[PDB]
Amino acid sequence: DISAKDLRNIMYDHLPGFGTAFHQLVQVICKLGKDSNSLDIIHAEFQASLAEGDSPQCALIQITKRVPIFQDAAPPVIHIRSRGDIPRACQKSLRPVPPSPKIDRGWVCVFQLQDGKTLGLKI
Ligand SMILES: O=C(O)c1cccc(N2C(=O)C(O)=C(C(=O)c3ccc(Cl)s3)[C@@H]2c2cc(Cl)c3c(c2)OCO3)c1
Repeated sequence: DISAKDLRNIMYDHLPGFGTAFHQLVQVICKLGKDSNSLDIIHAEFQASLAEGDSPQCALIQITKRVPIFQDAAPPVIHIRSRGDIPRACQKSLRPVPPSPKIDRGWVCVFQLQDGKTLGLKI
């Protein structure tokens, strides 16, 4: 069966740039997908969206809206040392964390920094 790493690579193969907010959204989709044994339906939705003519970016957002593990779900917390550990291409997408961030509203993840700071990654 397809693994989280396989699916990450497949999705990466469709994205422009490196270390962008969409690359992180791929990471989150694969990790949450792995943890809920849903990598197959996620891959199926991804390919179906591309097949309909959607951009790969739109296909990733549609996964957050169509695959039920993401619906009304909070973004995962990812512990990191400092803001510098986040890829350069994501930096301008980092925001203060709103009261009830939701993945299907574009809040990809929340970075929990060592010194207590928290930053949400927004699309
Ligand atoms: O361990 C796994 O099975 C697995 C599956 C998919 C993705 C990942 N993740 C990584 O290996 C990894 O480095 C991940 C990552 O996105 C980042 C780490 C540091 C910065 Cl900055 S971003 C990623 C991962 C994604 C999510 Cl949603 C996580 C996570 C790691 O830990 C808790 O929530 C792990």
